[PDB]
Amino acid sequence: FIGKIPIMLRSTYCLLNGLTDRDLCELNECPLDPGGYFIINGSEKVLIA
Amino acid sequence: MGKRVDFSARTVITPDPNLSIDQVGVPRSIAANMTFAEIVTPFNIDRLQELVRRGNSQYPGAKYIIRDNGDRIDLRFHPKPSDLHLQTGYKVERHMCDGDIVIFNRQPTLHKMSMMGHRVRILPWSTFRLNLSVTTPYNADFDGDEMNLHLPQSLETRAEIQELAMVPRMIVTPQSNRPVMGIVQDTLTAVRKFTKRDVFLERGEVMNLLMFLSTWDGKVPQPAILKPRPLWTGKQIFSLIIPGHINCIRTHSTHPDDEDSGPYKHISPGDTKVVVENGELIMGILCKKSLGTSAGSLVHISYLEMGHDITRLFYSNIQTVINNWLLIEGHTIGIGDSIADSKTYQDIQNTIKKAKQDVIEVIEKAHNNELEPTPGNTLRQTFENQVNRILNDARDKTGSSAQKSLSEYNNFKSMVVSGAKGSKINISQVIAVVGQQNVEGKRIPFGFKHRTLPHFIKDDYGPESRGFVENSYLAGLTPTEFFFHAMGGREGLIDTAVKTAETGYIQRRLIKSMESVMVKYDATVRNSINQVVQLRYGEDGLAGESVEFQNLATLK
Amino acid sequence: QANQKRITTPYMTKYERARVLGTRALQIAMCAPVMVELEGETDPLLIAMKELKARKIPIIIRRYLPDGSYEDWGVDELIITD
Amino acid sequence: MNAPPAFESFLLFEGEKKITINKDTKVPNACLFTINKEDHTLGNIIKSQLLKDPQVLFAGYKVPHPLEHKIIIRVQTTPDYSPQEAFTNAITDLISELSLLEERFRVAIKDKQEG
Amino acid sequence: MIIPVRCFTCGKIVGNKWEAYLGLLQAEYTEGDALDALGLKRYCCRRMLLAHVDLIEKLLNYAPLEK
Amino acid sequence: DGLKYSLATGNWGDQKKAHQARAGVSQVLNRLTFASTLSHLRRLNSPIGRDGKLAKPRQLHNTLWGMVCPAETPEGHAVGLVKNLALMAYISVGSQPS
Amino acid sequence: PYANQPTVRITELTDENVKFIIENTDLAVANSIRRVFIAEVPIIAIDWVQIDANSSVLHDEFIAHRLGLIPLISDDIVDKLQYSRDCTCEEFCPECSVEFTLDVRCNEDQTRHVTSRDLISNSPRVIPVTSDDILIVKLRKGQELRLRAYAKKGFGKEHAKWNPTAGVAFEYDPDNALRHTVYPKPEEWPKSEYSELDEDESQAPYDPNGKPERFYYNVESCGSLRPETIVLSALSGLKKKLSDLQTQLSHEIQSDV
Amino acid sequence: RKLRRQMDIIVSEVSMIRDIREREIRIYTDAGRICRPLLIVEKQKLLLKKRHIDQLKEREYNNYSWQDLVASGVVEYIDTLEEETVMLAMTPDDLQEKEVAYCSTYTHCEIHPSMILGVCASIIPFPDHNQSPRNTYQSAMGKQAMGVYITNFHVRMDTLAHVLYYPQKPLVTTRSMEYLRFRELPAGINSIVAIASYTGYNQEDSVIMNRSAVDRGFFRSVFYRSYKEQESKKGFDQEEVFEKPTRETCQGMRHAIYDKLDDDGLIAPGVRVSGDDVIIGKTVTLPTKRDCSTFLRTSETGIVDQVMVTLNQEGYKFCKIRVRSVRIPQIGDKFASRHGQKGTCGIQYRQEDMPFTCEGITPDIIINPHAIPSRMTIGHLIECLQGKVSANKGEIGDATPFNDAVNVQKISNLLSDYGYHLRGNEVLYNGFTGRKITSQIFIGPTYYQRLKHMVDDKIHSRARGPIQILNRQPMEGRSRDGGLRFGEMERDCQIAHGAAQFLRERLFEASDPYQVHVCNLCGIMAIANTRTHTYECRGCRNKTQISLVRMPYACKLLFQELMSMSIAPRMMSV
Amino acid sequence: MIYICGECHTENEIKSRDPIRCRECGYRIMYKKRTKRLVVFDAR
Amino acid sequence: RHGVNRQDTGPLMKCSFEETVDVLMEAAAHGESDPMKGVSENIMLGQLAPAGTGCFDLLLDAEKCKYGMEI
Amino acid sequence: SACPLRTIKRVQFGVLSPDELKRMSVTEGGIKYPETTEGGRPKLGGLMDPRQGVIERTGRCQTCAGNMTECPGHFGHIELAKPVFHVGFLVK
RNA sequence: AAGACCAGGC
DNA sequence: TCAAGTACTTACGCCTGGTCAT
Ligand SMILES: [Zn+2]
Ligand SMILES: [Zn+2]
Ligand SMILES: [Zn+2]
Ligand SMILES: [Zn+2]
Ligand SMILES: [Zn+2]
Repeated sequence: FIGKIPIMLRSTYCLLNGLTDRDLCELNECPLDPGGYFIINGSEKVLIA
Repeated sequence: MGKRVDFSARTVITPDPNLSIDQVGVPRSIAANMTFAEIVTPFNIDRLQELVRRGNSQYPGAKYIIRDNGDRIDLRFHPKPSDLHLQTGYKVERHMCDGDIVIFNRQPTLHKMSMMGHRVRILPWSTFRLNLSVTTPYNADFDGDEMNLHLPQSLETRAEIQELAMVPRMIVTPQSNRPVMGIVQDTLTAVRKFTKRDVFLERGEVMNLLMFLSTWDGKVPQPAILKPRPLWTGKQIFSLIIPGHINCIRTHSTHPDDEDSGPYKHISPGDTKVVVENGELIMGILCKKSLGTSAGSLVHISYLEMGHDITRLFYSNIQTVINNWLLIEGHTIGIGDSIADSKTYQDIQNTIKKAKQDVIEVIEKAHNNELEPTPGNTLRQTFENQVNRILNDARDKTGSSAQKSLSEYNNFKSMVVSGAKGSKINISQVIAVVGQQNVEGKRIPFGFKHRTLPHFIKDDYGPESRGFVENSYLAGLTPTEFFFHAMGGREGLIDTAVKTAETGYIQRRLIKSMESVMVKYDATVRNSINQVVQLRYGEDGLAGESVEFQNLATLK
Repeated sequence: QANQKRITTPYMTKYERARVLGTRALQIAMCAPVMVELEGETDPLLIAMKELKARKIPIIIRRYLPDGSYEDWGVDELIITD
Repeated sequence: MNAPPAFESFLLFEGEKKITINKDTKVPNACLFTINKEDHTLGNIIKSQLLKDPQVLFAGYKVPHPLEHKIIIRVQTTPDYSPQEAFTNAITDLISELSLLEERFRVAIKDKQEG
Repeated sequence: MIIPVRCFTCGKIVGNKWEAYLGLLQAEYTEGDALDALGLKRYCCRRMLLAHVDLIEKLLNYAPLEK
Repeated sequence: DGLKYSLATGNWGDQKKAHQARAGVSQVLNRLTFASTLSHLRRLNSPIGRDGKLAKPRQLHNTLWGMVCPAETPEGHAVGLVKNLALMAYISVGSQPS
Repeated sequence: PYANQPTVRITELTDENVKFIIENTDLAVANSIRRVFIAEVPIIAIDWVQIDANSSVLHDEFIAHRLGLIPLISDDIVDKLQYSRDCTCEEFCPECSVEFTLDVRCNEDQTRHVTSRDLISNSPRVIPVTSDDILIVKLRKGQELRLRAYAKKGFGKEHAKWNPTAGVAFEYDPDNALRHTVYPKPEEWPKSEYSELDEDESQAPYDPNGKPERFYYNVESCGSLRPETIVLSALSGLKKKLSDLQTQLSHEIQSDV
Repeated sequence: RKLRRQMDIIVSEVSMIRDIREREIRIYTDAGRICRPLLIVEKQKLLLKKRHIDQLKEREYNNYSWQDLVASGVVEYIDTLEEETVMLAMTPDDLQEKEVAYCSTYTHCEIHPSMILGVCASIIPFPDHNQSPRNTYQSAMGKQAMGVYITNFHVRMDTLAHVLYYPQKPLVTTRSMEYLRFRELPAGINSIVAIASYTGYNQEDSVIMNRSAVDRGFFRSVFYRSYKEQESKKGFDQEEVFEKPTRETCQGMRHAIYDKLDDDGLIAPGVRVSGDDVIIGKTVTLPTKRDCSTFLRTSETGIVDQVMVTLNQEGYKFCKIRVRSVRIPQIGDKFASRHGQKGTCGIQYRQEDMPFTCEGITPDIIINPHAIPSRMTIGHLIECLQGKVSANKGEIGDATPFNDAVNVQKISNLLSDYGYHLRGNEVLYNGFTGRKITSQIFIGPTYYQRLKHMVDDKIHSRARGPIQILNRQPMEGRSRDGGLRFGEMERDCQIAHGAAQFLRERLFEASDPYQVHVCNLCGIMAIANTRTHTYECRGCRNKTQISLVRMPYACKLLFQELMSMSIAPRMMSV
Repeated sequence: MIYICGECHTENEIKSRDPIRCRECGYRIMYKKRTKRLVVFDAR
Repeated sequence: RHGVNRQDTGPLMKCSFEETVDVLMEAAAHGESDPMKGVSENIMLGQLAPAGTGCFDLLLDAEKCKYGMEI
Repeated sequence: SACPLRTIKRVQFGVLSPDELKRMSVTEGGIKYPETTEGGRPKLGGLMDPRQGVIERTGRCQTCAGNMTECPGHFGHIELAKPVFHVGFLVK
C-alpha cells in the first residue's frame, strides 16, 4: 500500500460504473447525475481543463 | 480615505412611479433597524415618550435612550419603567420614519449626482424603490441592482444633505450645464403618443388624469372641442402639468428640415416642433428632445425658471398622469413590429444582392491588378476600404428601406421617435440586415490558414466569409453569421469588462490631483498651499450649473 | 477685518446656508431660545429655516481669506438665495 | 420578511376610519373622500355613478399607491348641492341598480332552468 | 414535480387531469386531441399538462427513510 | 494528503509551494441547477492572469468553431478566458505513437 | 342622476359555465361585477393545515399548498358560515370552519395516489368537488400521510384559493364601434364570438354617440360554487360593500356636521 | 486516412495534418487535443447513407451504435489544426448539390451546425435571432435558474440548495435539450407573458407578476440550508459534547431559546425555527462548560427538514441539519427568459387587477416593451409566438437555431389557424376599469426562469453593530452584520458636494470614533490614566501640557504603525 | 432517543456518548425521527 | 505619482496616492511637516476638512442673542 | 478626560531616535523574551506585556485604565545586539 | 478570526 | 554630459457566498 487515489465518480474504478438506474436509485444516486467529479471531505470537486 | 460605516443599508432596487423624485421607498425591516438619535425637548417630549413606550418591537418606535451621562438605556429588551423616563436633554434613538433624510448611493460613484439625498417613504416588501427619472443619475436599472442607504445621524449633517445633496437640487449638473434627470421609458413613450393631435380625451378620462396632477388648481379647463361632444386634447392636459409660465421651443425627432424654410413653419403639418408659451403646450409632440436630459429642454427651462421644488413636482406629475393615461392606450412589442412588407423585403434583398455583386466586382478588379491604390493606402487597405464602403452603403440603404416601411403604429418606431429606447440601427438590424461584424475595427480575421472558417475556400474576401450578416434578426443568422456575430459581440464584452478598471484609475488620479482645489472667499481658485490655480473659476467666476448655450448675434 | 472694506460676496453661500441651518437646528434642539415666533413648529430644522427667512439666526459667519485674514458676517447681513 | 398580511387590503385595523370627508379649499363645493381598505372595484363604480349626476361638476378617484390600500374620491358639485349628498345619492343609485340586476338575473336563471 | 392544481393563470382544476391525459396519450389520442378531450381549452390550461414533467415518479424510485 | 489537498484547496502543487502552485483548479462542483452542473463538468480555463488587460486572448478565435461554445463565457474579469466545451467537442486522451 | 335599469339575458347555463349578457349598465359597474367574481365572492377553502405524518417525497408545505387549492363544495353553507375573525370562538368552531381528515398509507407495491377523495369532511355538504379526483401526492410503499385541515370562509382578495371561478370571459363592443381598441390592420383580426357583422367587413363603423354597454360574460366555476350562484354572490357582495360604505359615510356626515 | 477510418493501426484520436505549401505531415497522438466528429464527404456525396440511418433507428436490440458509425468510415474526429486542412460543408442537402459553383472539393460535412453551442447556450430557443451578448447573458443566467437540480436532493445535505415547486419543460425547445437532459430536470415555468406597459412597475428591466398565479404556486421554490457541526477532543480534558445546555451550566450563553433542542442537543425535524434559534447545542469544557452552539442565519424563518447523525473520519460525532424554507416570489426576486432579458419583480397584481383577454387570460408576467428594441432579443418574441402556437396545437415547438424550415411567417400562419392574430397580439382589457387597451398587446406563453438572486438573501441594514478587532471599524459582510463601505469614490463624491460634516460623520463618527492624549511638546501619544487623571508623556517628563485629540481609530493605528517603522508622526496642536 | 437508520430503515434507541451504529446492519448514518410536536401550516 | 507626489504638498496628501510608505519615509528622513491644509490630511485625522461647510467658521452673536424667547 | 480637547494643526514627521524610543518605551530593558506566556500569565519583557496594552478584554492596562477600549496601547522596544540597516532608509 | 482562494452579482 | 542599459513598480468600484487550512 502506498496511498489512496481519489476516484472520479461514475468512472471505471468508481462503484457506480455499470449500474442500472434501479441500482443507482438503490444507493440514493441520481441516474441523471453525469459523474465526472471527485468527493473530497464530502465536497464535490470538478477539475477544470 | 474610505471605511465601513454604521447606519447603512443595502437591498435590491425596484421601480415605483408613484414616489416623488426625492422620495425613496424603504422596507420596514431596514427602517426598524436604522435609528436616528433625537434630542428630547418640551416640544417633542410626548411624541418621543410614545415612541419609547412602543419600544423596538412596534416599528414606529425607539431602540435606545441616551441620558445626559452618556449611558445608553436599551429599549430592545423589556426596559424597566424608570429607564423609560425622558427629561429634556436625553437622546432617544427612534426608528427611521417617513420624511427622514437619507443619502442614496449606487456604486460606482462616478459623479456627485451618483450619491444624492432622498426622503424616506416606508413601503411594504423588501426592496428600495426610487422614481424612474432618478435612474439616469445613478446609472441604475432594476435587474438585481443594489443601492446603498446612508442615514445621517446629526441635525447638522441632515441639514447638509437637505441643503446640498437633495435630488431636486442635483437636477442640473455643473458638468455639462444640462439636467441629469429626464422623462424616460414608458413615460416618455406615452408622452410621445399622448402629445399627438389625434389624442382626444373624454370627460371622465380627463378627470381621472387630473386626479394624478398634484399641482392642479382644481379648475377643469374648457375643452378644445365643445361640440358635438366635449373632448380635451393631450396637449391641453399636459399644459396643466407645465409649471408656472415656461417659454420653450424644441423640435420633435421626426421634424423635417424643410419646414423652417418653406411654408407651414408655424403650423407644423406633422405636428412636429415644440412650442410652450406661458406654460402652455401650444403645439408639438414631446420626446427626449423636450423632456430628456439635454440642454435647453423643457425640464431644463423649468429648473432654470421655477426652481428645484417645482421641477420635482413637474417630474412626478408627468410620471403619474402619463402612466395613468398609458393605462388606457397601452404600449407593447411583438412580432408584428419586426415584420416588414413583402415589397420592403424584396427591396432589401435586391440591395444586398447588388452589394454582393459590387464586392465580387471589386474582388475581380483586385485579382486582375486593376485596383489603383488610393494615395496613403496600400492595395489591401484600399480594397478593404472599398468593400467596407459598399457593405456600409448597403446596410444604410436597407435600413432606410426598413424604416420607411414602418407604419405609425409600429412600436419599434414608437420607442425610437420618442427617444425612450432603441435607435434606427436597431430597427435596421431587426428588420433589414444585421450588418458587418468587425474585430479590432477590421473584417473578421483569417483565424485559419487564409480562411475565416473551414467552411470557406482560401482567400475568400467576399462579404459572407469576412463577417457580413446578410440576414436580419427576424430572419435569423446562418451558422457562419452566428459565429461571426458572436466574435463581434465578444469584443464589446471585453471592452465593457476592461474599461471599468482603467476609467476608475484615471478618475482616482484626477481626484487625487485636484482634491484640495477650491474657490476661496476672494473668488480665487487655490490648492492646499494657497497657490493660485485660477484667478477666477472658469476664468469667469461662474458656476457651471446656471450657464446656458447662447449666440452672440454680433459674431458672423 | 472690520465692518468697512469687506471684500466678499454679500450673498450667503449654499455651504454657509447649510451649516448655519444645521447649527441653529442643533441649538434649538438643545433648548436654545427661538428668536422668531413659531406657530406649532416642533421640528428644530424647520424653526431654524423660519429664523433664516426672518433674518433672526444669532450666528456670525467668519470667512477666512487665503492670506489668513477673516471677515465676520452676520446671517442677517447676508442675502439668502431663497 | 417584509411581506404584508394578505388581509391588510380589506380589513380595517384599530382606529382606522372607513371613510374620511375633507373639504377641498381650492374650489367651492368640492370635497375629497378617503376610503380605507378599498380598491378600484368600488372607486371606479362610484366615479362612474357620480358622472351620471348632472349636478356633479367633477368626479374622479385614484389609488395613491398600489402597495397601500386607500381610495381618494374627489367630488365637485353645483352650488346648493353638497358633494356628500351626491356621494350618498350615487351609492343609493348603485344599490338600486344592483338589486334590480340581482332580481332580473334570478328570474333569468329560473326561466333558463326548465323554461 | 407533481401535476399542479389550479392552473396558474386562470385557476382551472388541472390536478385531476394528469392521469387521464397520460391514458389518452397512451391509447390513441395525440396531445392536442387529449387536451381537448379533457376540456382544457385555454392555452394557459393546455400548457399546464403539455409542459408538465412528472418528477414525482422518479422521486418514488428512492426508498423511504422509514420502511 | 497531496492528492486530497490539491483537489480540495485547488492549488495545483505542493502545499508548501502554494504561491508557485497554480490556483483555481478543482473548483467546488456547482449544484445550483443540472445545467450548472453540466457546465461546470465541461469547462476550460486559460491560465493567464485575469487582471491582465490584454484583449486578444479574451477574443473569440475562429478556431473555436465546434470546439468551444461561442456564447458561454464568464462575463466579468474572466471574459474569453474561462471557456466551455461545445456539445460535440471531444478532447483527446492520448496514445502511444509506436 | 338616477339608476339605469340593467337587463340580463342568459344564453348558456351549465354546471361549469354561465354565459350571460348584461345590457343598459356602465362599463365600471360591469367591470366591478367581474372583479367581484374573482376577488370578493366568499367561498370555503382549506387554510389551516396540521400534519401528523408526511413520509412522501413532497414536504409539508408543498402538500399544504396543494390542499388549500382543492376546491370544496360551498354552495349553501358559505353564507351561514362566519369569518374566523368575526367568530366568537377561539381557534376554530363548526360555525366558522369545516374540519378535514386525511389518513393514507401505501402498503401495496403499486403506487398510491392520494386524491381529494381521501379528504374526509365533518360536514356532508362541503366535499372536495367529488360527487376525476385531484391528486394530492403519490405514495411509495412505506410512505404515510396523515393530517388535519380546517376550511375557512374567504374571498379571492386574500388568496387565489378563494377564487370561485376559472377564467372569467369578459367582453364589450364585439364589433369595434367605439374604437376603444384601434387596429393598425383590422382585416387580420379574428371576428369575435359575439360579432354581428358580415365576413366582408372587419369592424363596425365608428359610433361617436356610443358608450360601452351590452357586456358579454362567461363565468366558469371551479366547482366550489355553482356558476349561477357565483354571480348572485357577487352582486350581493358588491351591494353589501356599497351598503356598508353608505352606513359609514352617513355616520361620518352626521359626526362632521 | 484509410487506416484511421478502418481503425486498424491508427486510433480515431490521432490527428494527421498535411501542410502542402510547407511540405510537412504532422501526426499527433498526444492528449489534450480538442476534436469533434465530422461526416466524411467523398467526391460530392456523403458517406452517411440511408442504411446507416436505418440501422441507427433500430439502435436498441441491434448492437449498432456511434462506434459502428465511426468504424464504418462515415464519421471522423478532426482537431483544430487538422480542421485547417479540411473543406467543410455546413449542410449536405445545400452545399454538396450542384449549383453556381463555389466549392466542389468538400471533404467533410457538419453533423449539425447547432453543435457549436455548449450546454447552457443550447437551451436558448432561436439563438440566431438574438444579439450575441444576450446569448452570453442567458448562458450565464441558466446556471443560476432554479429547478430540480438533481433527483436525489432529498438525501443530499447541501448548503444553499434551491428546488422549484413546479418545474416545466419548455413549450419551445431545442433539439439538443433532449441530450442535455433538460426535459427530465428543467429549471423554469412556461409563463403567460405580456410585453406591455401596464402601470409603470415593469419599467427598466423589472417585471410585473400575477399575485393570484403566485398564490396558485407559480414559481414557488424551497431553500435548503445544511448546517455541519462536529464534536472534538483537542485538549487533555477539553472536549465537545452535543447536549442541551441549561440556564447556568455554561459560562457563555446567548439570549436565544434552547427549548427546541432534544436530549442530544439537536432539534428534531418538523420544528419551525426562526432567526437566532439554536440549531445544534454544543458545550466546551473549559480547563465548567462554554457554549459553542450554532444558531440560524439571521431572518431565515424555516422549518427543519432533516437531521443526520454519523461519525466523521476521526470517529467523532458529526451532525448535518438541513433547514427548509419556502420562498414565495416577492417583488425583489430575479427572473429571466432564455434570451438575456433579466429583471426583478416590480410589483404583483392579483387576477382582477391584471389586464385580461376576452377569454379571461391574465398574464403571469408583464415585461416592459422597452427591454426589446435596444437589446434586440427577437428570439424572445419568436419564442413567445411559437409557444402560443404550440400550447394551442398541443405539440412542443422546435426552436433549433438554423432550421430554414421554421420561419416567423409559418408560425404566424399556424397561430392564425387557432383564432388568434398571427403576430401574437391580443386585445386586452384594463383590469381596474374593464376598458379595452387602445394598443393590442403581445401575449403568449414564454418560458421564464427564477434565478438564485432573491431580495431576502440580499437585504441588509446596519446600525452600530459589531466592529473589527484591529481597525475597530464596522465588520464586513451581510452575514457578519457588517456596515457598508464608504469608499474613496464616495468620499470624492461628498467632497464634490462640499458636505464636510457628512463626510466627517461617515469617515469619523459613523465608523470608529476615538480619542488619544498627545503631548504638547512632542506630537507623540501619552499615557493617560483617566480615573486617576495622571497624564504623563514618557520622553518629555510632561505631566501638565498634554492635550486631548479626537481622531479615527484607524489613524491612531496608522500612526502607531509608522512609529513601529521608526517614523515619528508628531501631531502638533500648537 | 430513537434514530432511524439510513440503510435498513429500522428504529434504534441510543443515548449520549454512544457511537452511531445501527443494530443488525452496522450502518453509521442515522436520522432524527421527525418530532411529535405539531406545527401549523397555512395552506397559502 | 510622478507629478502629484512632486508638488510641494503635505506628505499625508501624497501618502493617500500610490506611494504611502515611501512618501512617509522621505518625510521622516527630511523632517517634512504637514500643514494640515488639505482635504485628505484632515480626513485622515477625522477633522472637518476645509471644504464647503468647513471652509468658514461660525460664531455666536451675543448682541443678536439678546432677542431670544423661552430662555 | 481632564485634558483640553485640541485639533491637530500640524503633523511634524521625523525619525524616532533610539533615546526617544527608550524613554517612550514602557518596558524597561527591552523585550528580551520571545515567549508570550510562561505560566498562563503574560510575562514582563515578552511579546505580550501587560504594560504594553490590555489582554483578555475584561482586564485593565498596567500603565492606565485600559477597559480594552480606552487603552491606546503603549510602545516597547528591543535593544539590538548590533546595529541593523533600516530597509526604508537604506537608499537614503 | 481573519486570511487565502474560488464562484458569483451590478 | 549622456544615453543606453537594467532594475522596479504599478491598474477595479461596491456587493454576495462558499470552502479550506492555519
Ligand atoms: Zn387556465
Ligand atoms: Zn368559530
Ligand atoms: Zn512629549
Ligand atoms: Zn440500520
Ligand atoms: Zn494602557
